Amino acid sequence: MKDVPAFLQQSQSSGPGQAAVWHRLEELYTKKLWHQLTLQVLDFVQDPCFAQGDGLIKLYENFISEFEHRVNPLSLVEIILHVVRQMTDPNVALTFLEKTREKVKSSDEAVILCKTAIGALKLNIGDLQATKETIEDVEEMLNNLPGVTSVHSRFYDLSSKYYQTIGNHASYYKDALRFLGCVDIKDLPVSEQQERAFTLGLAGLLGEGVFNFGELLMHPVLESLRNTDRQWLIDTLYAFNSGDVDRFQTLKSAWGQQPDLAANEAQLLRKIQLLCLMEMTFTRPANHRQLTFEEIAKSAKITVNKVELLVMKALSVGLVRGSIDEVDKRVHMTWVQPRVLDLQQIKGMKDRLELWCTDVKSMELLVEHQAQDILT
Amino acid sequence: KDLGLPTEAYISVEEVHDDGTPTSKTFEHVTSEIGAEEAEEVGVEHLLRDIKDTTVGTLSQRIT
Amino acid sequence: MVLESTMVCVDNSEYMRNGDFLPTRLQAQQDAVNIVCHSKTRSNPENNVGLITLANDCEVLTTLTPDTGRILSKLHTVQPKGKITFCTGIRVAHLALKHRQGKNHKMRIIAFVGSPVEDNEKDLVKLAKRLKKEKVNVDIINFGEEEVNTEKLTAFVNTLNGKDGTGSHLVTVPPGPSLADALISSPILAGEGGA
Repeated sequence: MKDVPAFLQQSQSSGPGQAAVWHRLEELYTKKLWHQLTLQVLDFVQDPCFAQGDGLIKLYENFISEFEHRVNPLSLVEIILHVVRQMTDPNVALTFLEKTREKVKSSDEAVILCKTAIGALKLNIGDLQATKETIEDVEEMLNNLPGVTSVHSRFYDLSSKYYQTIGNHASYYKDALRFLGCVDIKDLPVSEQQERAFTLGLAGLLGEGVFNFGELLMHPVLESLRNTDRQWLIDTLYAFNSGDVDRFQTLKSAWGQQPDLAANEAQLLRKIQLLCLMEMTFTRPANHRQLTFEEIAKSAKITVNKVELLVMKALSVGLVRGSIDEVDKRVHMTWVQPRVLDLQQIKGMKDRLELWCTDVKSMELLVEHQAQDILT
Repeated sequence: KDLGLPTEAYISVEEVHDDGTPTSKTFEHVTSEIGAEEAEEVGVEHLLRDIKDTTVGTLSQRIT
Repeated sequence: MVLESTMVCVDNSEYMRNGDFLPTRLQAQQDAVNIVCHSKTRSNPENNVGLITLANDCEVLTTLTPDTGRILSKLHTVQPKGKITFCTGIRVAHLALKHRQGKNHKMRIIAFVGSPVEDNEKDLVKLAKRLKKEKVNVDIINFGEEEVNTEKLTAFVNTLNGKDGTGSHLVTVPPGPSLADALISSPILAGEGGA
């Protein structure tokens, strides 16, 4: 019964402030309101026991053996979790976590909570490969729930830290975007949000197949928060997407801040050019279909042999579909990629479709008069 | 409702969007058709005060 | 007792799993559901019971049958993440009681509350008006609204009796040890009508 009240009893005597916490915890168990202890315990770890007191290790044992039913499983991982964050010894912290893991009764959010904490510890040592696996496991569990909640928010922070440091821009984008997009509020500081938004913007420029530029603008994290460093940042997102070569080059100093962009330049130069072929066709075509070949080279500004590669690279990744005809020196697009979420995207579609609606009704009635006899 | 059957068949599909929560539980329509056993079909005719309006058969149906 | 359709609502919460009522509530209630079910069946056997979870997203485990086995099984497992939501259980009990396997019976709800309610003062007065118009009453064995909460129920129970042709009762089990598996002492053995 009492693993936890046994320790509490020695500890409560001597020490002002801290005595009180132990005294309250002891009384709840004895009257046997186990739930009431669960309300008390959460604060207690942050208050005595290696954050006002000592014997957190003693307490770690006590909680797990008996108290895994008595005290909420979700709360069981959570009390230790806080200590693991402040500590400078990830080697001892990782073992406590391996042990904590709950699965005791029914569904537990408890499993997901270990998966972030364990992952964060590995990144700090520099077990790079080991962090990556822990990201794959936390992701899969979460994704299965159609929702986004506080543990989901955590997943996105770990995935993004690991990815930005090694420099995997492609891998960074997906997590970073999703965090921004669902509008996470947890207990996040301003500074941490400045990091998410900033890095995602560097990451898109390097990317392949990524046309998620428009939605970023809409989202609160980028839009609400600004600074002097961000003034470069905003402008590079446009330059890259539309195809103005000159604007990006000047704003390049920005690359310096976050280490997501230091991995390559190789794809980076190709990408602005790729984006301009998709973007240009999306604006001028929508019932027209041609754009001239000629604009691409004027939004490239690089050697002629390199142009064929860029143009063909764009069809391949999935930014555009179509064919290029160089005996007319024009670009024909069969498909032009839909514009990533905006109020504007919805408006363009509605009018065209209404024009078409009128064509069906008229033509249908017309054909019905004749072959009146055939109908019967 | 509908000129045809007011019946739809739906199979629950999981897709991600980027407007709302990631991974939503939704329905993608999957094709609906009809059957009938041989006696049962003749029975369908018996209740009706017609045979059917369409079957995509000869000259006459095909236009309808 | 005689011609009654009953929905027994088992509370499954983080509150309902304590050592409040020895050995643990989960075992203790299992003894308690057998004594109320059997008690009603013993009086005259023509009553039936159903099983619903009062708490979170409602699930109908069972519709009317005499069977004790189902009540005993649901009770032992409980979600850690669960908590009571009184409004969903009353709503669902009323709706289920209408359709019946054995169909002749009057409508009475028997509910276990081993948790302080998580729903506001507007909610509790709203529910009481619904119960009264349909003339369908809830008998409550209440240790839960004692835990760190006040007894909201107490008021409803008085109002409901007299007018409705079904009875409501407030049964009080002190928080901490008093047992809640030795039900014969405080009657909710059978649901009494009002008419």
